[PDB]
Amino acid sequence: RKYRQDKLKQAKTDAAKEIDSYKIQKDKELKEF
Amino acid sequence: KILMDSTHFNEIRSIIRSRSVAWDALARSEELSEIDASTAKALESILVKKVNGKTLIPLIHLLSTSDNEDCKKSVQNLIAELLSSDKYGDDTVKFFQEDPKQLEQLFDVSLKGDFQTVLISGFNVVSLLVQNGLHNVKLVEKLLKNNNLINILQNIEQMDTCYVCIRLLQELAVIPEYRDVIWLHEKKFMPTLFKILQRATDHLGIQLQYHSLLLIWLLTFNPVFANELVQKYLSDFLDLLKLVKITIKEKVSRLCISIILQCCSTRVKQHKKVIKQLLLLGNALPTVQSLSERKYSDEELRQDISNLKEILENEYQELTSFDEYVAELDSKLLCWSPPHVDNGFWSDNIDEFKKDNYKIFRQLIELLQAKVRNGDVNAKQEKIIIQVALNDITHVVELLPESIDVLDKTGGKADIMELLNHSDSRVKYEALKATQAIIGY
Amino acid sequence: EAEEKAKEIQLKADQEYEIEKTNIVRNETNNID
Repeated sequence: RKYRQDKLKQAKTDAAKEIDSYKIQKDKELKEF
Repeated sequence: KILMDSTHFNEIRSIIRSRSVAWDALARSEELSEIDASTAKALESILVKKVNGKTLIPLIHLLSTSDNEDCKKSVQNLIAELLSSDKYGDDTVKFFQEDPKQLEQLFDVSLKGDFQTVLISGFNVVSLLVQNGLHNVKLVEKLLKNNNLINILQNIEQMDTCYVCIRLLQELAVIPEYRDVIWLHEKKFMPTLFKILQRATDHLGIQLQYHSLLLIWLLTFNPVFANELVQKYLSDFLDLLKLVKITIKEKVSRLCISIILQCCSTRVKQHKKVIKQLLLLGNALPTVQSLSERKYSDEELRQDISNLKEILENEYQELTSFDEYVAELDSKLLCWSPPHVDNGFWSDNIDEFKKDNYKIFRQLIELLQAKVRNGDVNAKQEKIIIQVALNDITHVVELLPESIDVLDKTGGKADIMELLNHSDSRVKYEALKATQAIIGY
Repeated sequence: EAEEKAKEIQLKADQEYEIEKTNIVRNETNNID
């Protein structure tokens, strides 16, 4: 349970950072249009 | 099954296996084909005691053809045993995922036929839907909408069926679409959850209560669902706190604490308002303080209790005695609160009571009139509320005498006179004291 | 199988934490737009 609990903190940070980059990529497409 | 390790699931499987019909007997009675009978016998040998594999379709066809209750129960028991078995069950789930017709047939079989057969088929469908590939929100919603599932959930006497249904809902709550389906089912059948919570606050029952609490927490994980359920039952938080205090199980207490925190979590809408309302009505701050003083073996439960106590203290820091009095007046419940017997509180709240054209005085007069109307019952709680209202009226007449005319216009004097003839000695004494404060010595 | 269930329950909490990370994407998306 502890091993998966530690992965929750990593998931809460890795996914959020990756999603933020995806949003920035979407902004680039809007700027190009 | 998905949760076949549970005692209720094992009992349901045993009940389903009790009504067993031989494949050869079904074939003789024209209820199945020779190939279908052979496939059913192979599946029975593999699971009930060789795996049917692709032959599971002939077994399902034979089960559909054999409309007899015993044959349906035997088929459901065989399906449940295959799902429990490691070698079997997974192949059926993969086939259902690859072929939606098989998944649709399994969903239709779920919550159908005999009660034991319906439970076994529902467990098999849940086990099949546990896999990501075979997961289907529509199938789960259709199974939940079935009358058999609703009857099992609402079966107070049949605690095993309710526990199995709650466990299945909690297991299905992992998938966000199935989580929304479970939230809709909870919105539809909140009465069963409320009854389970009340029974827990006041074994098979313990397991059912734990499963219901887990399902409630899973639903409240989504902020929208938690916000919707917050207004569904204002006393739900109080009932959960009472159940947590009564129950000594660490897991149940931790689940209740998590559910309570989710409702007051910042993710849910109106988190501050919900926390303030919970603290004012259900006395969340005192219960949390009592829980913090008590020692809990579980570390996670202790941390959750500490977080809840900190949240309650933060909410109560902004709140004051005036907010508690307003909440008590709105709820029309008064049990001789410390503010009623505090002279300083009455002195510092006299202006507030007379504020807004004596809105608080008018509310107190209306509450007293309602208690007088309810005085025929003369319940102990009703008598205490009437006495508290009479004391508040006497205080609001002694201080800020302008409110006396408003009370007389609103029939407060008539209500006091009627209460003076009440059978209860305490109510009569309170009415006499109010009359003395009005015009007496 | 009791230990595996606890790990699976903790694994579900990791997915919930990932869902919490996905919630932060909405806040980040509004800034890019």
